[PDB]
Amino acid sequence: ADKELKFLVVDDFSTMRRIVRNLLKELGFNNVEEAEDGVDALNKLQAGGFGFIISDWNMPNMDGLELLKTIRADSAMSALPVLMVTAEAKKENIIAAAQAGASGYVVKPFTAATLEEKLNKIFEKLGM
Amino acid sequence: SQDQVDDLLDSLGF
Ligand code: BEF
Ligand SMILES: [Mg+2]
Repeated sequence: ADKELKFLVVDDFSTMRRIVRNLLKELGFNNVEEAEDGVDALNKLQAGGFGFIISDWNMPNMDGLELLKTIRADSAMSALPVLMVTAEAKKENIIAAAQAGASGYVVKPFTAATLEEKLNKIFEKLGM
Repeated sequence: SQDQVDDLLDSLGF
């Protein structure tokens, strides 16, 4: 996948966003912006050019599942890769992610190696 | 059930 792919990292906890941005940087992905919930995310996305979303599940105003469904049903953004992040792997939450079109699913905390594994899975499926 | 979670994740390509 292109090193200059533009990521949006979405989490209501600024420290978690910083950590994810830093892991991306460690992998060579320097083109990264941040959003603090699903509403903030959609605002940022209007600027265009975004190529990959990493979103937390639990956020105020619009949560990660709500954001994912919105992106997937959007006329312009429907095929954007979205990696969902959760605090705990549960059947119900995984199946919810699957039904909504999550490109990937990862439990926090995760290492740069795990992030790379999940990104590569998504890139492979999408032919990126 | 943890095995069911791992199977589920694998089946989804997650
Ligand atoms: F708030 Be996220 F689901 F960790
Ligand atoms: Mg959160």
